[PDB]
Amino acid sequence: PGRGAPLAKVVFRDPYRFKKRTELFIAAEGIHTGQFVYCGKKAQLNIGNVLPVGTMPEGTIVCCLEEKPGDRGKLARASGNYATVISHNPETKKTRVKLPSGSKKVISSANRAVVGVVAGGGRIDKPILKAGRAYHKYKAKRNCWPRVR
Amino acid sequence: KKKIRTSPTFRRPKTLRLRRQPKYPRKSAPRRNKLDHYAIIKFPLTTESAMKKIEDNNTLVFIVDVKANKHQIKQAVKKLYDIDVAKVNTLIRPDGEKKAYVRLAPDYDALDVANKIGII
Amino acid sequence: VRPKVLMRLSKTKKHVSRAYGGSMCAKCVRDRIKRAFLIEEQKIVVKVLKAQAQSQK
Amino acid sequence: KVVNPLFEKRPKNFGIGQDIQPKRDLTRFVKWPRYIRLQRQRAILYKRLKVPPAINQFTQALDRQTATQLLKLAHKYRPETKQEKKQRLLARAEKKAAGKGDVPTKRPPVLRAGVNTVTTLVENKKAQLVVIAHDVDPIELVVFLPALCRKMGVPYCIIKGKARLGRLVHRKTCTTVAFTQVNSEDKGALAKLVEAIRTNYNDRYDEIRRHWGGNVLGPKSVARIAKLEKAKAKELATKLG
RNA sequence: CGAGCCCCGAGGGGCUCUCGCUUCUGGCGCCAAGCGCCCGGCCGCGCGCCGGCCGGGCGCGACCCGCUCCGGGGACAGUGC
RNA sequence: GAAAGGGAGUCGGGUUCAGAUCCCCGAAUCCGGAGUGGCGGAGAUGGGCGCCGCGAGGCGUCCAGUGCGGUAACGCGACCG
Ligand SMILES: [Mg+2]
Ligand SMILES: [Mg+2]
Ligand SMILES: [Mg+2]
Ligand SMILES: [Mg+2]
Repeated sequence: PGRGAPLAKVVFRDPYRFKKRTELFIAAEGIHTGQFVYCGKKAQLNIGNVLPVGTMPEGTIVCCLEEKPGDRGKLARASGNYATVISHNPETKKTRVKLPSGSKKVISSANRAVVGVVAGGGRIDKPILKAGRAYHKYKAKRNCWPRVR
Repeated sequence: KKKIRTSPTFRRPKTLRLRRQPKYPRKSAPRRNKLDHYAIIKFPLTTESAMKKIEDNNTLVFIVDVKANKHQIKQAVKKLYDIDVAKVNTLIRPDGEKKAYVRLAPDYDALDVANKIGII
Repeated sequence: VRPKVLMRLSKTKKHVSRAYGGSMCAKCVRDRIKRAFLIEEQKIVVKVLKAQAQSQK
Repeated sequence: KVVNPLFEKRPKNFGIGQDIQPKRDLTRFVKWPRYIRLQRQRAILYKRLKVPPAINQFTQALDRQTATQLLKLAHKYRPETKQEKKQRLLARAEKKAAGKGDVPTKRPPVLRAGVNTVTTLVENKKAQLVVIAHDVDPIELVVFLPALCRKMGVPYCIIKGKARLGRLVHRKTCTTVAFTQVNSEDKGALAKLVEAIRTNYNDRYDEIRRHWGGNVLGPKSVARIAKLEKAKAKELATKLG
C-alpha cells in the first residue's frame, strides 16, 4: 500500500547458520514466483539479479540502485523507473550513470542494483477521473490530497 | 590454543550474585497476622434471605472482612465453628461490606449449626 | 477447528500418515520427491561429465 | 583390514552457496565494548600521532636482562613491611627496657620510593640511581625526571611496569624508586648497573631530546603505499638500462 | 584445474585472471565425517606399543601474520564565537 | 495500551418481594497437578534350531520386535524422541 511498485518476497539461505532469510526486494518487471534470482559479484546479467554496477556493461539499465556502496537500494525505486549505466573507469573505481530525472551521477563501482525496470508500468497513464479515486489513492499515503489554493 | 570467539557479539559475562546475608534484621520481629479468623468472620447475617438460605440451601450467610478471599473464609469457618464446608460464594454489598454464602457439607446441618452459633 | 482446540485433539486427528503429512499436500510431496531424486541424479551426471572431460591435458 | 565398510569420509566443502560455514575465529570482527574499543584506539593513536620526545623517551625501557639484575639488586633493599616493623619496634622496646638503651644500631640503607621523595633526593644529589616506570598514566609526574636527573648528574633508567616497583615497595604501584647509598657487598653490582645505565640514558640524552615517536601509518596504508611504489618501480626498472 | 604467463633441460622459480568448488528444475543442507596424537576403566597376550572391549581430551580438517569491524567521505563538512 | 478487535471451556429445568447461564436440581466441559508412579490398554510380547511329548503342548538356546491397514486420496485407540 502507498506505492505503485509491486514488492518481491525472496527467500535466501543464511550462509553462516541454519536458517532462511526472507528479503523484500523491489520487483523488477518480468520476474515471477518460483524464479531463482542471484545476488553477488559473479551473478549473471538477468532480470532480477543483483550485481555491482562496475561488473555491468556500458549500456545496461538497472532497477534498485545504491546511492552509496553498501546501503540498500535508493535510486530508481518508483514504478516504471530505471537508471542507465553509462560509463566506467577501472581506476578510481567509479561508474557514471543516468538517473530517471535525466541527471548524471558518478557513483562507486561497488554499488549494487537489480537488472531491469521496476514493475508497475505506466501507472500515470490512466486518468484518475474521480475525486473519490484520488481520495482513495492518498488515503493509503498521507494527509495531503484536498489542496486549497 | 582453545580460546575462540565464534560469535561477533560480545555479551556481558555471567558473574555470580551472592544471596543477602544481613548483619541485622531490618524489623526486630515479624508483624503478626492482623487478618486472623476472628477478624475474617465479623458477624453472620440474620435477614429473611439469610434465614431462607440457612433452612433451604444449607448455607450460612456471614459478613466478612473485605480483604478475605474464599480460601481464607473457608478456613476461618472450618476452624472457629468446627464444621466442614462445601463451597463459598462471595459478593461485595453496595454498602461496602463483603457477604459470604458458605454452603456446608451434606453431613452438616446449617439449621442446627445456626442454632449453636445463636442466630436462630 | 480453532487453534486452541488442537491442543485437546489426539495426534491422529491432526496429521496424515505420510511424510510431511498434515503439513504438506500429497501432490507437492510427490513433486518434491521427484525433484530431489532428479536433481541429485543431475549432480551425478555433471560430476561424471567433468571427470571424463578432465582426461585430456 | 578389520575396518568397518560402513565407515566413510563425509567432507563438507565451504564454498560460497554450499554447506554453511564452520564456526571459526571471529575475534577480529567482534563488536567490542566501548571501553575496550577506547583503549585499543588510544594505543593506535599513540602510534599515529607525532609523540614529543619528552613522552617518547619512556618507550626506551631497560632490556629484560638489565631489568632483571636491577630488580634482583633492589630486592635486597625493600622497605620493611608492617609486621616486621612491629617486630623491630617490640625488639627496640625490650632492649631499651633491658638494658642497652638508645642503640641506633646502624639504620640500614633502604630503597626510597615516591616521586616527591625521589625528586627531592635528585635535587639534593643524594640519590645514586633513579628508576622510573614507563607507564605512568597521568604522564606529567615523571616527564621532568629524565631531564632533572640528567642535569643533576644522577643516573636514571626507565623500567617496564609500575606494578613491579609497587611489588618492590609492597604496594600496588610506584612511579619511581631511588637508590641512595648501598652496602659494601653490593657497591660493585650497583657500580656495574650505574655504568650501563649511564651509557644507555645519560650519555645520549642529547638525541633522546630529539627522538620523536609515533608517526607510523597502519598496516593497510603502508601496504597500499608500498604497492603503489612497487607499481611505479617495476616500470622504472624496465625504463632504466 | 587451469592460457601455460616465461626459464624450458620440457624440470620450473621471478613474471600475469585464478592467488574461486554454488546458474536447465518453486528439493535437501546446522549441532563434523575422516585422519593423527594422547588420557582412563575392563578383562588380559600375561615378553610391551602389547590381544581386544567400554569412555574422555586435543589438533588437522577450517593456512600464517597483522594496528584501526567493513565501506564511503575527511581537515573539508560541522560545531562554538 | 480494547468490558465492540484476538482470546480454551455451560447448558436445560426450577426458584425470589427484589438475584441468577452466578442460587438449587440435573446433565456436561476447559485448563492445571499427581513426586511416593491411580487402574486398564498400547508399546508387546513372534520365528529358527535342538529336545521331550501319540497328536496338541511344554523345556533349553539363538534371533527380531520405538504399531498396523489401504494402489491411492487416506484410515485405525494410542503410535519414543
Ligand atoms: Mg485546489
Ligand atoms: Mg464474584
Ligand atoms: Mg496490557
Ligand atoms: Mg432481573
